Amino acid sequence: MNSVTVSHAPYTITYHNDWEPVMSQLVEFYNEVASWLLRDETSPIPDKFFIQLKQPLRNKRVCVCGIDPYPKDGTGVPFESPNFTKKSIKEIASSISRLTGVIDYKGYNLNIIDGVIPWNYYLSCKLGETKSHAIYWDKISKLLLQHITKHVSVLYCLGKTDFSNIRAKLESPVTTIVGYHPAARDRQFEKDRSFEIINVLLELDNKAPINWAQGFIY
Amino acid sequence: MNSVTVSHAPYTITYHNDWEPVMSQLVEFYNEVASWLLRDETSPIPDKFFIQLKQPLRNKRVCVCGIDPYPKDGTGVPFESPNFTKKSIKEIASSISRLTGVIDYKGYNLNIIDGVIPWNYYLSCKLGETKSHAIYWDKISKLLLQHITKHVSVLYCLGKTDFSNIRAKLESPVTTIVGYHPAARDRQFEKDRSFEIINVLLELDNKAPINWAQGFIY
Repeated sequence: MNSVTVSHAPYTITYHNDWEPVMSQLVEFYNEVASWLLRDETSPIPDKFFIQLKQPLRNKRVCVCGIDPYPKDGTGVPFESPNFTKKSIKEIASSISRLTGVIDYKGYNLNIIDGVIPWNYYLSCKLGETKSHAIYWDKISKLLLQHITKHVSVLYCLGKTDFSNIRAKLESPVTTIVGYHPAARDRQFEKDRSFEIINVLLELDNKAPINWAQGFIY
Repeated sequence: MNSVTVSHAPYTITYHNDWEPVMSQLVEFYNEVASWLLRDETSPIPDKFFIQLKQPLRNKRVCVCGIDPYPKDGTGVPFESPNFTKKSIKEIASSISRLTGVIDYKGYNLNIIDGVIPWNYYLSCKLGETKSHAIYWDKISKLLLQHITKHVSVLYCLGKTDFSNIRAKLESPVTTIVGYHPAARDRQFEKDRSFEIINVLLELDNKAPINWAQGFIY
């Protein structure tokens, strides 16, 4: 329910209390960097950069992480495609379809699953250009994900090349799976079994499995 | 297939070629520590410290790991007991018995199972005293276990407090199960299902499951 003020837009970052220990450095890092990322039209729009910090962490046990938001139409919620038009979320839905048995669905959202926090490593990109805002988010991205890894039990990063070394230089002993990106060659995400692997790993850490079918929209 | 020399007992170390990239550093690290180890009566006897290094690595997909050798009668082969007298191995055998359904047996050896390498983290202890040579093996143990984790896909560690922060310094993408010690109180190892979970993880990673009944001696 709290909010701190930055000096570049969105000027205000409203956050859940679970994010308090980090919010201080976020202001320092953001004010040093914002002017570069605000130069271009961004995905998402700046008023949506940080709306994911409204999500509690205490109840989360898995983090599903992609490298940066969609090249276009980023909503401020990682992976979200309201009208179910984006490939990655469509492919994620297909895997969960073949796992759970649900075939009749109109959409899928990772932001409505208990114990799961969808996350973008970088929080913005120049419109239509993936990873364009990497060097700008660099410090912030490390800062924020480290805080997430203090709460979650399993970190699931999508993209072998994307999360190549970043997961190792993250500096946490959190169980991590680096699976294929939904856009990978030779149907590698379709063969990918990470969602099944997550639930097995969670049982080892004495945590309840993720009900992946909860993301479905009818 | 080859052999290297050291300044202290056992003076000669025969190793499988899969260990080669690590043998150079082993000789160096051993030469600066051996005197601490050979000062006491050790389990196993110095001529048996490295006999597990004759085991190949490429064909191994599971590592079953204990903290150090048996307080007494250590053979150099981790977990092994010639006359089936040791508590750890008998409890391990009982666990495998209740899974596979095999009821009649005279012994059990983890060394004779395809795709499994039994491993003692520290390679010796002062006769009778568990974990007494921990700091002397530290550098070597980390070195060797990291080389092991570059081959196997699931690392199974037995002992909750023993492997607490030895998991925290993972520095490896390897799936790690830290299960109960066979000698744990209140029948915790009997209820422990890690042996089942290993094959489930192996099947998810697209690897041949472990046939555990190969360990039996009749």
